[PDB]
Amino acid sequence: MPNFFIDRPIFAWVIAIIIMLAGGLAILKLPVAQYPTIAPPAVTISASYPGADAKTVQDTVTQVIEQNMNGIDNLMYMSSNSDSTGTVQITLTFESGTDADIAQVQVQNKLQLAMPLLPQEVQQQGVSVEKSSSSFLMVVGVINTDGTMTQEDISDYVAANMKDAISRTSGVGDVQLFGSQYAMRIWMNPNELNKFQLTPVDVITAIKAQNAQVAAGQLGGTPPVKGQQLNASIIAQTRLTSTEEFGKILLKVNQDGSRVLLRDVAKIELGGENYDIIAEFNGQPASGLGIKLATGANALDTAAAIRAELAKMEPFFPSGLKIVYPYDTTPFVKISIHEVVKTLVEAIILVFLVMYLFLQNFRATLIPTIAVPVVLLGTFAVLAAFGFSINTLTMFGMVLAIGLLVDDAIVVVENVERVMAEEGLPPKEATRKSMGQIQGALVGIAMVLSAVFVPMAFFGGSTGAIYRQFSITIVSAMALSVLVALILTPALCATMLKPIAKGDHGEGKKGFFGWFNRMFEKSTHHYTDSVGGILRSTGRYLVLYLIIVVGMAYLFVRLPSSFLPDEDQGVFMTMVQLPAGATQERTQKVLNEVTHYYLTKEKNNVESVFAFNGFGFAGRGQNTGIAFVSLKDWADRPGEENKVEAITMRATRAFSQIKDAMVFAFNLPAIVELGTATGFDFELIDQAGLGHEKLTQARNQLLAEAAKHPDMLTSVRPNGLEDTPQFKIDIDQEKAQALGVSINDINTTLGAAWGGSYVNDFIDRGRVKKVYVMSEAKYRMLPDDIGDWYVRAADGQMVPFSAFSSSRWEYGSPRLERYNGLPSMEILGQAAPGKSTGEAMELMEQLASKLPTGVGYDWTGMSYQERLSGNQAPSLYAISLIVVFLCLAALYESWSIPFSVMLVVPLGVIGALLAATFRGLTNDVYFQVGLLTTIGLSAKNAILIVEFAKDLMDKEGKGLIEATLDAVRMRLRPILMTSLAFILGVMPLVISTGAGSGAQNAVGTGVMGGMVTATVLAIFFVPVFFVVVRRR
Amino acid sequence: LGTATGFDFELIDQAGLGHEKLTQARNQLLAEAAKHPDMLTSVRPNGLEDTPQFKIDIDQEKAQALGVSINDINTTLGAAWGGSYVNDFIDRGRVKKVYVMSEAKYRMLPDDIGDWYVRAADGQMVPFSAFSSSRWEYGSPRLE
Amino acid sequence: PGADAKTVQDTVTQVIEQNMNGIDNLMYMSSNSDSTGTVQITLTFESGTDADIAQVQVQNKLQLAMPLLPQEVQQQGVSVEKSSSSFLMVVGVINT
Amino acid sequence: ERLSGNQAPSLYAISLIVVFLCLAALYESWSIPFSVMLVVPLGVIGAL
Repeated sequence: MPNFFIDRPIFAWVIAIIIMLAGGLAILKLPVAQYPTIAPPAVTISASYPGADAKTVQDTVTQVIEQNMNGIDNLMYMSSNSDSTGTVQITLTFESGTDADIAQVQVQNKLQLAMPLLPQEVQQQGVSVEKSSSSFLMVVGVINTDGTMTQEDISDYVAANMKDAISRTSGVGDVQLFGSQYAMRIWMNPNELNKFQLTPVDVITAIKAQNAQVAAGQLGGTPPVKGQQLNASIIAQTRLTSTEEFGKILLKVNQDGSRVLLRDVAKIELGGENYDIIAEFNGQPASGLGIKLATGANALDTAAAIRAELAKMEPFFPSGLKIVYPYDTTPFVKISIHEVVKTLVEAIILVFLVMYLFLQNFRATLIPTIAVPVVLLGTFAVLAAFGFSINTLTMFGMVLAIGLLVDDAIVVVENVERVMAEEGLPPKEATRKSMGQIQGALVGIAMVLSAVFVPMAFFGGSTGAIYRQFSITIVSAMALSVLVALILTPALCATMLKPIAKGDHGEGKKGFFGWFNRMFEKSTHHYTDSVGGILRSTGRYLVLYLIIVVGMAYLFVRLPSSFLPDEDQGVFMTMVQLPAGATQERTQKVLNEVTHYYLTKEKNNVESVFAFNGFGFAGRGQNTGIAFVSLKDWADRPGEENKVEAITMRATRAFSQIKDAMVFAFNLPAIVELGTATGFDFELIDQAGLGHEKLTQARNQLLAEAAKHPDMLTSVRPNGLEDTPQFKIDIDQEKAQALGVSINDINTTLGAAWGGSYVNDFIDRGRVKKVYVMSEAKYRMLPDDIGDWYVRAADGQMVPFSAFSSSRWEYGSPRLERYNGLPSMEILGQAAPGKSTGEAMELMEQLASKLPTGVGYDWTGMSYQERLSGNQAPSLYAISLIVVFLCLAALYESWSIPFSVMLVVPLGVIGALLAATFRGLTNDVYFQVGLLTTIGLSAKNAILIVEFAKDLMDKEGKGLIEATLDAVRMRLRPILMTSLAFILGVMPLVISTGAGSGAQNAVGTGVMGGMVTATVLAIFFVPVFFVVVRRR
Repeated sequence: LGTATGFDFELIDQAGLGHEKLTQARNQLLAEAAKHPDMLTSVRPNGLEDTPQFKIDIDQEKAQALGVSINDINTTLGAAWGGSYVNDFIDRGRVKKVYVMSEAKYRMLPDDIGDWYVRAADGQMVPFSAFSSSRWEYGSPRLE
Repeated sequence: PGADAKTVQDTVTQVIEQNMNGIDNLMYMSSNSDSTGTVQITLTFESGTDADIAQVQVQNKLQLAMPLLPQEVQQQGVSVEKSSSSFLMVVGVINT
Repeated sequence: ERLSGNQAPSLYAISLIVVFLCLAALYESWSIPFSVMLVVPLGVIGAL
């Protein structure tokens, strides 16, 4: 093939232009995103029961739904929680690669077999079923700068004049609002209600009667009498539309003839669906949205498009309204885009300076300046053909292939330039001999480099998806690289290079260009003499190779293995956890303090604080909170003390003075949609009918026995909440019957007043919203306000709860959890420093086996991936060893000559571990994938050294040490040009600081140090291996 | 696809403006478009125009005073003049619906409302005139 | 049965519409509420969208409102068909 | 149409460029293609 295109230089230019057309076409239209879909796909059912205790939500919604979640494909596990805000969240998680669409449908179908069995109050609130494994594209906030709009008002406006437009933008798939649209709110007053002998039942009945949309038919409708001229609709009651209309609802006519109006017993006012979340932005009332990225959509397109949408609307907002953007991925996506290209461009210049230093002409330097572009651009068309996206993982999978894409251009031009200066052939025929010496080896270089990266695309779980991103990007660029080294680069070597005379080693040049050729010719002389002097006692230099193998193995087992490094993303979280019982008002104080501190002590780094008094991550509740700190650009936050980690430490430390509470800051894990990070994830399970209490006691035993082994387990803790005092009102059924009081009237008097009640709908500026009845806070705050409420008996008398009820305080759960349909408590922790997570697990399991009879366990989340993915690495890379072995035996037609190539692996890796352990890095995914590219070039250099030394024996009749010392001479200059352009091209990634430094340093330090050793040592060890093997 | 040629415009109430106002605003555009016949021909709406409607308003205070249920009133009216599906029956061994409606004779003119009575709690028959009142108004036969 | 255009919109259409979000490849949604008591809501999608997957997602979101629709409407059947096809033939039936 | 008006000048532009590269591929020349590429109007004019 190379010869076909040497003589057709335009046909090969046509093909390389089309690879660039198909690959440039592939960049414009392909989805950009920070990552792809790594998390196993989950479906969440969510349901609300206004006014319900955690037990009620579980015993009338959760369990019902759960008991119907079977007969579903690829279901890994199901966890659910039932809190005391009346909310139920059931997450069903599935096998990796399950169809997110098919899973949602099957769930929905089984859910809907229980909908008829759910309470009506729950049905009316909406039992939603979304796809939960995605994560936030951006976050809009909305403030009013005149300060004339409750969060209620702003939320309504956002609900009525923003939310849909954004959710109809091209590429959006989910939008969540930080509030509700307005709700007509009747705030009952019990003093009045008793005055006129009325309960909240009368109110609710009036509202449903006087706020109604009645269908009344038509005058002159089908079927018609003959001779009819009029056809008109009959119109009757229409839903009320104003607080004024609502207040004018007639509840009762007095005996004298006076009217009892709704406004006579309650306070009508537009308000919210619920008041559980106060969301302040820099301590101002706010609303906003939590947008999400659609499956396979261009983050850049969508994100920009919204910003232009909001922009389109800003003229028309009410006075004061201001849109804010306290989070966006778009900057960090443009950053990573900018960072990878500004590393591939400096790699074309660093190969320009490297090529020009040895080959000393600009004609040769234009072939790798042209060759890498093609393989880069055209890998995108091969990734598009396989449905991959432009993501940090695929983008850094292309800077990690530089060593292999650049060697594929150096080995073609250097061998052409070498055959011309040693034999004296013209450019057109020296390329034919140069490319005959590396035709079958390059096809063998690719079949081997397949069997190295491809077994990693078969890894399982979330990890196996991360690996499937590099594995296909690299293999794609490399299969396109080896094809570019057989179509375009020999056509280029044959028409752009000028002749060199036989023997001219540039030793007759003056200036700086004379000195280097005379110092390198002797440097070639001194090296080939070393290899000789090394050959003398190869039995000595095989004993030193075993020190590299125990030094690596010793280094492999002491280097800690992480997942993916934490970046500074301009944003981070602080959690506020007041204790059990703490009113919203208290939690606000602490929250206002968190915002204050961030707006003074860190004014230079802090851009904004989005304070959410209502929900944390332990749960929702009046005692929890989350503050969202958005930092200024990384440009205005220079240094270490002005980057997230530093700021969080300062924070955690500064807040420890807070006495009546728990305030912690921390940083967002890299993959937000997985959290993971490290540690383990334990579930304690009531596998008999034991009970909440007993499961708690049993959870206690484990928590105490775990705190007595701090050597292995640190931070062993629960994730759920602790029992809280509750007020129980017990109805004496016999006393109620005796007085003529309905249990249903009693029950709704109580829950309507203290819990709230959705009654029906109304029209508010021509949109349908809900109407709710609740007591005005005055009479629903203390256990003694129950004496203010009365319930009307059949004889028509008003009766106080004290006449049929009694009360007492008790304890109960504010958050009942269930794991795979059984009661559970989820325990979180981490391995004490030094030990591995896996052995920490075995301790937990041992500890748990001791816990009382009935109490099972299991592992979820992370701990379920690893327990399902630990045996993969030794058996998949075993297959890798075997297939590359069969690829090398295929290239050298020998079951033994492969081994000489197969013995180069440690030489790079040892240096990679070294460079890693020195700097303070970890065995993370960027390390392991950088190892497979470091091994890929150190063995491709061994393939061309063993091919050049076995070709000298096979078709020229040279001896053993002759062919070895002759081949290592030919293959010296290319190994040096490659590894110099690759250590210097990777250098700015090793000294990389600021935005994106986790991913740059994790590839940089592992590739720079593993390339120092895969070139300095290999050159001395790959001739030894070829001799010890060829002689054995 | 229909398509053929021309254009397809949607005028949208992007505040809580109202049916009427959106209509007026639609009118302005339709008139200003008929003053440029050089560019735009046949500029027109696709929906329908407001039609007179008969509104029966129930005096809740008068109904309560007489002991007449709003639900009884409401279904007396809609069952009679609108129709009502009640339940199913078997017709030659297949299940079909059962509907109740007034015979056209008494559901054709606004004056046939005086023929309909609603029974109060005391057990008396009460005409709509004793708790209702009516008037003609305009409304949309097709809200888009 | 028996409803004025306003009633059909304020008790059926808007309810259903307010639940038609979180759906893939949705181009636009138009709907009409007439005085025959009928409601038609057309959701149109990107070209090449899966006619099966689109129907399912709609149905799923529709059904989160079914509990909030009037009983008179539920009993009549809230159907969800694929509307972009066209007539193969038309049979008529007379008695001579 | 508001979502499909820019397509024709840029898609047939790609068409010009790829056939140009196909003709340069057949005659091994970056200039001999143009002699083939200049026949388009001769038919089209008659079609109009």
